[PDB]
Amino acid sequence: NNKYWLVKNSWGEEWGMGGYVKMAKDRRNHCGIASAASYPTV
Amino acid sequence: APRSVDWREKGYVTPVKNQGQCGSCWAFSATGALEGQMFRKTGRLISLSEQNLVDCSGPQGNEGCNGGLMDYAFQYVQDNGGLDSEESYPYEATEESCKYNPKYSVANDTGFVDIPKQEKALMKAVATVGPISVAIDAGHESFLFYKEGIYFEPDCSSEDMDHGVLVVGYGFEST
Amino acid sequence: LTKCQEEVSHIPAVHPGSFRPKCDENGNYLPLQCYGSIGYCWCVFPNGTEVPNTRSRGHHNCSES
Ligand SMILES: *[C@@H]1O[C@H](CO)[C@@H](O)[C@H](O)[C@H]1NC(C)=O
Repeated sequence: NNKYWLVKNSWGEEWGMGGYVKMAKDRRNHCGIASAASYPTV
Repeated sequence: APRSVDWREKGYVTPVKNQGQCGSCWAFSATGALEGQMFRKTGRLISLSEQNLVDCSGPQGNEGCNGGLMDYAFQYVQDNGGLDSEESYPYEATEESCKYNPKYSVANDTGFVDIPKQEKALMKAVATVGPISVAIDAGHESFLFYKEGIYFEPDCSSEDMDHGVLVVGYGFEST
Repeated sequence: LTKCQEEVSHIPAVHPGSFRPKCDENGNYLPLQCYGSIGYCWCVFPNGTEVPNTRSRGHHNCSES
């Protein structure tokens, strides 16, 4: 609902909102968004 | 901390790419996270090679178009000492022989940080680090024909994830 | 373990880019199967084989037996 995560997909700009999707945020880990999150150190 | 974050505004994100019919989303999620960190470090946004990862990261545990993990990809860049740009190593949507050329290496990692499995920790990393690599459950028809609004799928799983993507921010709707 | 169940059991929980089938309570393939990584769903026969001209990003109406 109200809160969302801005997510960049890799299916081209034709899909979703210019290739992006607003995923439900703070809905108790909807679709496992926070289950395997990581970033690299540079 | 802030109520809204969108790294696209700060020049951290490259244009939307297309993986085609190859299960290389793990590679797109990884180059996405590395593009943002390299930009933060040098001030220059340079598109990185997914094909370089698809073809060369088998020893780190990746399986080209049949799957992989963002962390194995980050491990590869560190073990390898570099990653070529998109221009120098185009995406073919198929697994080929490793043609990594150090001469065209424009990125480099030092390792990676695994974020705790809690949305509250994810928000903190997105607000302070930059775009973050994540895996979601995208195996539903609803996700396929998504057009606008906030996507919510009652049958989504928090335990089984089949698609690597990139979190470039968060926010809320008007009032 | 059914054919569908054995296949599921070989793929880990976190599997970006790998197709993992969905089975019902009886161990059968659900008529509609989706490959989340590439963004396509399709219908299958009871033996897991894809139904011709059924792969798409649209709505499906797959049947069972
Ligand atoms: C699956 O079942 C269909 C329907 O009978 C049949 O045409 C097809 O040959 C079968 N495939 C296999 C591998 O058994």
